[PDB]
Amino acid sequence: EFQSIYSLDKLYPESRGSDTAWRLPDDAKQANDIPVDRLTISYCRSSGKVNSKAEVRFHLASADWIAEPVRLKLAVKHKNRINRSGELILTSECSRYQFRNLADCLQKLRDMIAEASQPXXXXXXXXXXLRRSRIENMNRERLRKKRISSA
Amino acid sequence: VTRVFHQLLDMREPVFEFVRPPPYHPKQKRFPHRQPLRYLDRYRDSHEPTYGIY
Repeated sequence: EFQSIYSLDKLYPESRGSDTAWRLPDDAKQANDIPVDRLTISYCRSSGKVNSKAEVRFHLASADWIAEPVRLKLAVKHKNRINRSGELILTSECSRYQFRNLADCLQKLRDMIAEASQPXXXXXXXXXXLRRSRIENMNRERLRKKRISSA
Repeated sequence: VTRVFHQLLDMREPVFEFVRPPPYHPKQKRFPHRQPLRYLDRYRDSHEPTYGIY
């Protein structure tokens, strides 16, 4: 019950009582990004380098916390990591503490949701990696270009 | 292709990658002589500190 002139009530008069530091402001964040309870979170623990795999699963059509445009456009750009059961699958490796792996997967998830939710994204194409792809595409286009009615 | 494997063959679709053999390092020596500091990091197991008994 001792006090000094430097104590925490005198430095900060506004918030004093013990209960004030421990209150929970659930209303300030009401959007609850990524409602973790509805995700399947798997841990593959390997040891040799130590690498703890973080796995992240949810059903895209069945997930309500994402709006329909978000649902459908996250199913397009990302179709490579989608599973036949309708699952979107996220993978994390680098840390050997599974905490950071979870954080990485949740972050990739927030980035896919962000990039999809922003309509103004022009998906900028680099000509450096895709130049050979554009050339080979045009060149197979010149062969496809033969016009005769078939079948 | 994804339409094939699932609908026809009732099978998960395989995905392959390209692996290039890990760069060869000479045996590490107890007193590496005349080497840069970063020499130590070539034999690095994984990147994370480990406080052994601490």
